[PDB]
Amino acid sequence: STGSATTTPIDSLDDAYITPVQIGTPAQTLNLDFDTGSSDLWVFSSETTASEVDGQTIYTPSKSTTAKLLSGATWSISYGDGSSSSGDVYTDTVSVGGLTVTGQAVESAKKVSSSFTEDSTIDGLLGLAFSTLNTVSPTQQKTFFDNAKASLDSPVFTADLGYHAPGTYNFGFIDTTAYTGSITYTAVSTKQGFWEWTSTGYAVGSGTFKSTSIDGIADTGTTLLYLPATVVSAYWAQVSGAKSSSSVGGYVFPCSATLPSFTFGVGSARIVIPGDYIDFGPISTGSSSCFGGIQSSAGIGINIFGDVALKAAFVVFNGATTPTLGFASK
Repeated sequence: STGSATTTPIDSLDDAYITPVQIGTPAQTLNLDFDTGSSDLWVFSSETTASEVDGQTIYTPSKSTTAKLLSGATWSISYGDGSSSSGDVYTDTVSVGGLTVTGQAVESAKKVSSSFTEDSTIDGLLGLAFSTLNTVSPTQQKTFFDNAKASLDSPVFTADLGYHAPGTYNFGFIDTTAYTGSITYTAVSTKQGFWEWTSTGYAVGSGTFKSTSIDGIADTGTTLLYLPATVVSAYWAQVSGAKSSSSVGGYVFPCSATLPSFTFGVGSARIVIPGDYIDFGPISTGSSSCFGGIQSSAGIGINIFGDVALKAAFVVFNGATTPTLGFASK
């Protein structure tokens, strides 16, 4: 089997991407944030505290003839940005782009943090990291991909995120028309439950490539590119007037600037992030100070190749017995 679904930016800055997902019978379509940095499929629901729902579409398990309470199961997750959610668990039928999994754990939110409430466009998350990170207790549950894997034509999914435009998540096949050149594959460590890999270095603009190992994660659920302070300083030093602002919470730059590109290595291959991808717009409405898309990972404890990086590439998440990651230009 295969599946193919369009993923769409939630706003003009590409702050996140949503993908429609069919849950239950008859189908209830919710727009979920596909997140290769976590492993829970959770949704706003009829059980979510009313004051914490503000415009989201909810899953109502009582209206699904295939929903079953997973007795005694609860979940609770905290993300790197300090947001969180928790609740109980149903199993139900879940389909993405024509690919159907029966008996998928659908984690129903009873509580969500304010950041989730405030994002009316995101109805929940669909985790695509390794199932060892799944938070359901006392019986850990499998991700949608893990459940689908054996049925797929090939045990892969691909992320093809657009810049200010829709893109695609495919399951079970590699669309050879979706990228240019060849796909370069690189080793993955699953030790921390992430799609963790090591970039071979970087360049700023038209500058020389610096060969240096940068361990980090491919994370579709994180907006920005978080890299070591040395790398980030070298990037922003090429932008007149750019500075790290403790009050704002990262590097800012004059909105009048033209940003240089940023290149990252994948083995001997190179992925070029155009400068415009690194512009996240005014820090507040009407400001001439703009927020940067490349930020320091110091104090995160891990480097994160988030959407800023991934949207410059066609990315293969290869879930073979020994997982790997592939990157192509597009």
